[PDB]
Amino acid sequence: HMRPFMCAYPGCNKRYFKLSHLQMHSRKHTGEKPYQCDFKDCERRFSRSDQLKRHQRRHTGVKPFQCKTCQRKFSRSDHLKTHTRTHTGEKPFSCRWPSCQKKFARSDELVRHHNMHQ
DNA sequence: GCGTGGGAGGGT
DNA sequence: ACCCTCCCACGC
Ligand SMILES: [Zn+2]
Ligand SMILES: [Zn+2]
Ligand SMILES: [Zn+2]
Ligand SMILES: [Zn+2]
Repeated sequence: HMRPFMCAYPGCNKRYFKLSHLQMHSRKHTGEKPYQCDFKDCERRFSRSDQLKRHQRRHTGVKPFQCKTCQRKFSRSDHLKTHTRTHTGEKPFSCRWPSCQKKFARSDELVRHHNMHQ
């Protein structure tokens, strides 16, 4: 088996291919958030090292993902993904309320719009 | 509308 | 430990 380091916590069946990966994962089961941001006057702490690294981009200003259309840079790949739909004009999320015919590019836009109807 | 955070869960 | 993708939230 390629992932032999198995979590033994109640309710969890996660498994990893390095012991250190299992060790970092298991700390969430006791509520640990050992990855604290060391920027001045920032009390943010995270259970995962990649969560802290993503967070600190708001301090450093590093944006490693660039739009091939307008050359704007973004700190997160998923935010670049939804951004590119502003150029394609794709609106995959349609409101189904009668005589509305509204369409939206992001899923949470439809959620907020659905709550407007009620 | 859409930038851009947090939380989460899958993979490696 | 890093990476990608999704929902959810808040702000203007
Ligand atoms: Zn576990
Ligand atoms: Zn911080
Ligand atoms: Zn763009
Ligand atoms: Zn509608």
